[PDB]
Amino acid sequence: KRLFIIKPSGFYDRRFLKLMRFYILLTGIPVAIGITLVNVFIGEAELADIPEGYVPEHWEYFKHPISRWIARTFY
Amino acid sequence: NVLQIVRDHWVHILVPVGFVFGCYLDRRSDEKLTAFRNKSLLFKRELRPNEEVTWK
Amino acid sequence: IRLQEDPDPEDENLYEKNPDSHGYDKDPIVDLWNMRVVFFFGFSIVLVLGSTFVAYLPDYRMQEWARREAERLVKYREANGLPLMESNCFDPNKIQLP
Amino acid sequence: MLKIIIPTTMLLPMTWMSKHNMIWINATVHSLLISLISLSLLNQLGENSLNFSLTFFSDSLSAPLLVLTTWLLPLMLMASQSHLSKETTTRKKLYITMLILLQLFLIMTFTATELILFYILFEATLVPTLIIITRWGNQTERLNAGLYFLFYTLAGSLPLLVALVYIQNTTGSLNFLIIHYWSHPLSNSWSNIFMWLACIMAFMVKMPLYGLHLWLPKAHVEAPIAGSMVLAAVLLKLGGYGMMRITTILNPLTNYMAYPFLMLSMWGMIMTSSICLRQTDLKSLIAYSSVSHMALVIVAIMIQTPWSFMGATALMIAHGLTSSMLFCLANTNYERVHSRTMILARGLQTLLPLMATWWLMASLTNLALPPSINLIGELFIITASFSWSNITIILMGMNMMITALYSLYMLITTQRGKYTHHINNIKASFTRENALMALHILPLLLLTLNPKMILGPLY
Amino acid sequence: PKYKPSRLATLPATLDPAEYDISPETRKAQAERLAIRSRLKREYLLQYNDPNRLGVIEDPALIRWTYARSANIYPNFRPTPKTSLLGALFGIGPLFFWYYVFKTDRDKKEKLIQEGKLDQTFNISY
Amino acid sequence: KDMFPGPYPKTPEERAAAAKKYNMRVEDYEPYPDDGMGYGDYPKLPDRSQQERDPWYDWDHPDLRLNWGEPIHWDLDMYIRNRVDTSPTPV
Amino acid sequence: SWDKDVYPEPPRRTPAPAPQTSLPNPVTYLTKIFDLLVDRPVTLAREFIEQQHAKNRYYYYHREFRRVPDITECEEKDILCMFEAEMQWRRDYKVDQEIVNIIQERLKACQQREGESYRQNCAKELEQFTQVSKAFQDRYSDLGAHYSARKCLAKQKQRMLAERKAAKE
Amino acid sequence: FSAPAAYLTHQQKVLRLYKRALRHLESWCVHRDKYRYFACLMRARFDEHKNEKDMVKATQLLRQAEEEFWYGQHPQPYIFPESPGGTSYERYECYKVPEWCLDDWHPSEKAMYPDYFAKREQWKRLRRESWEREVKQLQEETPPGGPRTEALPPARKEGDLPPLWWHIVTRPRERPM
Amino acid sequence: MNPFASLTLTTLIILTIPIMMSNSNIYKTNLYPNYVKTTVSYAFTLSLVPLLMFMHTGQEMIISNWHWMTLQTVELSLSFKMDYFSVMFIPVALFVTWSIMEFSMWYMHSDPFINRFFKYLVLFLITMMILVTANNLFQLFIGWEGVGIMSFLLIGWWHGRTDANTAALQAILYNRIGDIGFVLSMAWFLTHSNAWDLQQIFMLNNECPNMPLIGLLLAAAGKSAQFGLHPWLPSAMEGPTPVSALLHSSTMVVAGVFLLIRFYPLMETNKLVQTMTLCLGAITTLFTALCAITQNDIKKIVAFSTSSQLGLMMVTIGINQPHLAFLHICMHAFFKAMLFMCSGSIIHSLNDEQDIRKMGGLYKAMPFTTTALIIGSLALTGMPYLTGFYSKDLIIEAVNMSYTNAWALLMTLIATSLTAAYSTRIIFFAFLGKPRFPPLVLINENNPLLINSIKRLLIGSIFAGFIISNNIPPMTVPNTTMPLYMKMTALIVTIMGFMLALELNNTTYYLKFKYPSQTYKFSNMLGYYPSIMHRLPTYHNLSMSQKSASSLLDLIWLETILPKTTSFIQMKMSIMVSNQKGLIKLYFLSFLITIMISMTLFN
Amino acid sequence: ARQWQPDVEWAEQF
Repeated sequence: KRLFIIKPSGFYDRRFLKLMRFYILLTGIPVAIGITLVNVFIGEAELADIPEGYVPEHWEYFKHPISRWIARTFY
Repeated sequence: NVLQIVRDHWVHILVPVGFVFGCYLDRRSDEKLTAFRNKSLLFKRELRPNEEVTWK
Repeated sequence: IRLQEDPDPEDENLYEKNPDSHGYDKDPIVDLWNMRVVFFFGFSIVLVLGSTFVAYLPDYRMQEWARREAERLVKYREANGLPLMESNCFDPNKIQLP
Repeated sequence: MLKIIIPTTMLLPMTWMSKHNMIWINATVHSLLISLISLSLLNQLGENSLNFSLTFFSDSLSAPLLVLTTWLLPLMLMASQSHLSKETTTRKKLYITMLILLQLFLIMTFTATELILFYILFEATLVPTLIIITRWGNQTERLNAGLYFLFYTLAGSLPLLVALVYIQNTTGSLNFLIIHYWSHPLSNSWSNIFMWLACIMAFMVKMPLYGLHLWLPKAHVEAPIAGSMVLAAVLLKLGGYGMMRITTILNPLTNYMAYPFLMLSMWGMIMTSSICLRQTDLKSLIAYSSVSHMALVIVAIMIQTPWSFMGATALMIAHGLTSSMLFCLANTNYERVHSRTMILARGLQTLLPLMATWWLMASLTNLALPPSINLIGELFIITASFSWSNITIILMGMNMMITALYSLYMLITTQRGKYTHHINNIKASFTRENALMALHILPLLLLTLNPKMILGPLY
Repeated sequence: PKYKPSRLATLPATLDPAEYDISPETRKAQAERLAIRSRLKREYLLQYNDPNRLGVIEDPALIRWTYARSANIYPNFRPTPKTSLLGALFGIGPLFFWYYVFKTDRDKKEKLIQEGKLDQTFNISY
Repeated sequence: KDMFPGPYPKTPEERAAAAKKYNMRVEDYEPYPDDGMGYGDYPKLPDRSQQERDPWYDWDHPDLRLNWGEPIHWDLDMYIRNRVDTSPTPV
Repeated sequence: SWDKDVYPEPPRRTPAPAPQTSLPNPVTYLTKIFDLLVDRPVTLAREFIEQQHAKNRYYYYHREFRRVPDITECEEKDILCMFEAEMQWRRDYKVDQEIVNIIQERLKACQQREGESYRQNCAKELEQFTQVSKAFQDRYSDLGAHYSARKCLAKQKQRMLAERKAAKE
Repeated sequence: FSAPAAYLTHQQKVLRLYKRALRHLESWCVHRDKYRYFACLMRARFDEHKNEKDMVKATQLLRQAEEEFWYGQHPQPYIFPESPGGTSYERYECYKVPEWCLDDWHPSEKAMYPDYFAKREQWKRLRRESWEREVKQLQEETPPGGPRTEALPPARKEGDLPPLWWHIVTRPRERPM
Repeated sequence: MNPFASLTLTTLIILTIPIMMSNSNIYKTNLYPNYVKTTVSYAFTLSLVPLLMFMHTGQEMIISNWHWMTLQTVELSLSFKMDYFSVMFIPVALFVTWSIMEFSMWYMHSDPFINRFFKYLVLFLITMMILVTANNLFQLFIGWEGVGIMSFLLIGWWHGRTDANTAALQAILYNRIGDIGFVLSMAWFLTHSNAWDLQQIFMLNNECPNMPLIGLLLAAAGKSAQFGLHPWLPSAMEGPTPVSALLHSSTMVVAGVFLLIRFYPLMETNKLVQTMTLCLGAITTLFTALCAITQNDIKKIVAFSTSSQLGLMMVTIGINQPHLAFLHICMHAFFKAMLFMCSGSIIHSLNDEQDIRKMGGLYKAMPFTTTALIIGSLALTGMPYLTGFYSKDLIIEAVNMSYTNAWALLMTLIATSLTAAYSTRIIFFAFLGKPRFPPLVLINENNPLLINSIKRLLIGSIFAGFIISNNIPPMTVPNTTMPLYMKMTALIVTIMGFMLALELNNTTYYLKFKYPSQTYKFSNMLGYYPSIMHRLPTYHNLSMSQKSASSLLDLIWLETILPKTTSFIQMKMSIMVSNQKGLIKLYFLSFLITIMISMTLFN
Repeated sequence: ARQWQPDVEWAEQF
């Protein structure tokens, strides 16, 4: 005979976990997709010598394109 | 109404305007500290053509 | 000893008026919007974008630069016979010892 | 640096001119935005500090603390929404403004370039704290607690003011950069000894040294949740930051003057962990745990080795987060059972399952479980002290053992056993409390992936 | 043989002479204890089986225990010679002991460093 | 205010009032020796762990093995079932 | 990619496969299965990604700092010279830390590679690490958490005074 | 369980010792045939002096047995699994959720068990109505100076339930799962 | 060589997939335990390949993939040491875990939180793999503490049961007492070799002074439940039988022995540490076996058997035979996990009955578990050409033919005799004789999961010994020549133990009920050790914490010395100054006195 | 539950 199982309310904890996962993913998935697209397509930089008579920009001393964008936009 | 929205939530613009004003003030403060702009033995280099300042 | 209100009953469960509460305030609409604001600006922005910003932060600590300089210096020392790392942080020829 | 100061100030008119249904929402939104903006301060240079202007600067020590404060303000708002729900609108706005003023003062302490401005703001932090503790506290002991805290801090700090002014008169400047470059050794004269004390005791009171720690339990127990959060997360690290900043001009007298404080802290860690083993109040247990954890930071600062400073910074950040989360959990339990007795409510692992997981993770972080930043800091300090003296390892290991013991004892007593029969008001945990715990935990776990950020300027 | 009790291993009820006292005074004492216990239990069950209660059954005993452990210590404290001497030997005793130990260790280390008789070949992290 | 622990009882009237306060009997009520340690009027219950108490009795708090309103030992936390046990041993 | 002079690797002496039994070596079949099911798709994906990277080819440079007068050639209160010298000294400190790191990497690689004969076959690496460690400990040690170029200068002056005293005895 | 008494009579204490002696004898004499042999010998000893009438001597008979029992007590006596000191003691205590936790369920959760919750509300109605009788009934039967035993009165008349019944009746089962 | 790294890293990475998927909908269904079991089986199948490569050539590597942080001259990186020990222990651990997980899918079927149980099992497996495949001391400590915490969480599985909480806290306490020594070793290695990687530590330290090795010894004693820190393992039987079968039988409890094995090139140089390990191992073997002989709880007997085998491994370490100790670990996992699974089957069949006194006549009532238990006991007692023969017999032979502490050797031999003895006990009082369990017999074992798991462990406890011994490269000089009597010592002692124990078991039948001897009380009460060492130190510490610190210093003297005294002085001065008199006749006289005094002093 | 909020007994101290 199937007997009713007395449990504490699990609706609220489950709802909180679902909301937390959804709000994390809402930007995690776009960020992960953007990172993958940037790495695959744009790629990193190559360690070339400083051309004579040329003064590189500050962001031109970093390898990863996202780090270069951060250094060029916010610093 | 649109006017109702602004007249009820105009406060949601202070702190962003505050951040903009703070960034402007930081730039203004940086302006008054250009005593050694290009005169440091380490980063002192000849200005490239069409470059009056290195902004340092 | 005094004419005072009886102690208010222990805080009424917000689930009573609205079973979906999210805590916060008493109005269901403001509860929903406060929960949305908290979750969004806490997890989706300042947590996710914050960790990504701090993960791809440009190397201003000059760790890769230091490693490259160390590689160049080691090449010079070993190729030319120099004993790698000297034993004086400053040249003795510029020290006027008593 | 005004990019963070100006929005913090603008928070006040925003909350004052906001509808009664939107104070909390707007406050949370824009405090979180301010924290997001302040995250940009973590891009510290390898050698030189970020000198924004003549008044404000930030290095790899100031930036983590600034981020911690800007991140903790929204958490304090979320934790204080609950009990401050039946209060009138004006008093809610007043409480929010007190929190904002505290955050602003903390930011300007952590960014100040002048020692006297740092002192002014770090003593200005008392007023919002004291008001919060004595006005919105629940018990009748909040009045004595506020006095103890205020008078301990002032009796510690006034000689610091005298010493700072004397140093300004003698050396000509109190700027951190100048006082660091134009540094000179202190002789073993009595005058230098008392100047060293005046400079040290002020911060020894702030991060509670064993013996001067009596104000911390009262302050953390009688204050509201948000007040305890700041007092545990930032107001204790103020002393550590000040000591790490001022120890530059206190050498080489420290080598010989640190022995009393080193012994006091290395014994008080054991004493306070043992006290935690036999506590009946949850908040008091957490406060004594905070004392025991800050004893390690005191030791690390008083040893003055690079590994000690890195461990001190890591432990400061980690302990702030862990203590804030523990106080929040205790606050939830209190708001449920309206009592702080640890043995009152039992078997909460069967009624609130997710809150039990939050308790478990918080306790694991508290007992320095690898690879958490708590363990990173503790292990760095332990290695530094072992290099200082091999005998230190005995006390360090005993302290670690007792910390694990009392943390797991708290976990077992609260979130385990048979549920309290008569208690019937334990409702399902709200989304707000769970979100608060998640926002306390997730940055803490993420920092283990990039520990370099909170390892201080000596990394 | 016989069982010697201690503080960590109390005397079992069976081997306790007081368990066998049938004198009317002891019986009356037991009756009074049972009466007090039953009155307390009745009050607790009345508060516990009440369908109109939606809170915590406050226990005066627990409140008194908490108060006596924390808030009633100092007001009932008198600085007797026993208390003063115990406080001294437990507060400054271990501090001075550890200071002596650590100071001696540091002095030994410094002496060995000074005379150059201590090896530090790969001690480049401290 | 009169249901809180107070100073060490001196007169027999105070010893009866304290015994009534702690829900004990005047003959059974024994305060700690007034040596200045700050125990006050709190009773010195028998120094026995919470494991010796009858496991088959229907206690108000089963895990703690205590009854509502019953006076609580000073060292209850030390004497819980998860800690130091004073129950008799065979040897 | 890395300069083999900085990170020396001994020439690879791999014994030739000389089976004596006729049983089918399962290792060879497993390696072939792995190379068919993992290596080939991974190599194709890397080829695609490298083509995409080569499509957009940009460069990054190694910033070079010119030498600056040291703390020795620095007036008592010349804050500008002191700042320049302190920054240069901190950069040199970081470079020396990385040099020690490279030597330690060499030592660890030698210890693992040589197998059970590491003790005899890594004496040269141990000697190099000992030299570098002694130099680093002489230069950057016991300075404290508040180290500065002035403090290294003071330690060097003390060491030179000790050397003079030893030489005059 | 059942309400205890202020004391245990000499008859009760002798029986209590007898059960302990046989259970410890079972622990010692592992073999079933071996235990049965010494069980009768134990029974004989408890019947050798059963008819002894001197309560002073009878108490002295008890005392000697307890001392003999304690010395001969098995250091590791057998304990039933679901018994105090047993391996399965309090094993399912973490699953015994009190019934009042169901009132906090979300309506969607309650919508999945309509028949159970509907029957549950009828139980709540019964408790709400009968409570006034139970309060009244207890006052009547209770001696003026409160009660002196934990025994509770039954339902004297019809349309009444035993006072203080709810928790005893709605207690969680031994295997809630 | 190229596939090696990929396979070795995947064998660890795949184990994390169930943890990641625990956030998905699989965790909410009844398929999660089966998914976990299949994941572990696939992990074992993948781990077989690196073992084959190592057997073929000897491929050993170190994969320092992620650079975590560089602390000036110290670089901490995520590095895995794929060597003989790791590459061989991973498959054995995964195989045992697979068997245990199937046995738990059968045994823990009724549990409402079986998904949590399986998730915790995989978490423990991940932590153990981190511990084994660790190249830095920090990563090894991560695995150490992870294993300890998972043990804590699995001992107190039933949160309501207070005894489980006590056992978990006790285990944590002892493991942290060992972690004290572990942290001491880490600090010493960092401050005297400027590295936490095993590579540089082995390189620089060719003398390895006592202190770091003593810290390692303390950590090993803590995790391997050696003497002084032994009682947590027997009390760790408070958790579910799968937990005690997986963690505290085969994988977790050997962590200390594996730590000592990992630092073997360092312990070889030292001599005091070797002697201390040997003495500790002998003490553990003798004491734990002596306690096991008179235990009535089958799980307790098996736990004490695990303790004795760990002591034997520690002895093998003390004889400078690390590879023999590793081989003994591998074989002991195989047969002891099966023994624990058989015990769990017995317990489940007899409705949660664990006392052997109420179990009997199970020889023909449970033939498969009877066969498995018999084979496991024979392997444990070093029956020739079984799994235990290739380890225990070689250990005894090596100990005999070596410069050894004589009493340690004597204790090891006596311990082998007592292992044979307690093996007889778990057969005579459990399978032989007439049934003693209550009526309403529910004995049933025709479950595919239980039978298959026990069968796989049977195959492993019969043939893996031969396979591994013939497949591993020789790493120790064999004891070719040895006096015959010494060559047979192991078998002779085992036979003597078998005969003596069975003789006493027969005498139990004799209707000659006696009273307990002092030695029997000493053995049954575990040497009284978890009765005075669990009451006196704890009481002293707690009473000190309550009185000497909490009241005396904090709430009394500290306050009396500074806050209370000052405030009282200020109050008295306030009362003095504000005399509340207000009479001109008084303070005008005071003015006159002040004028006179000022004129006298300041002139 | 509520804040202590001084009563007459406390107020008459001042």
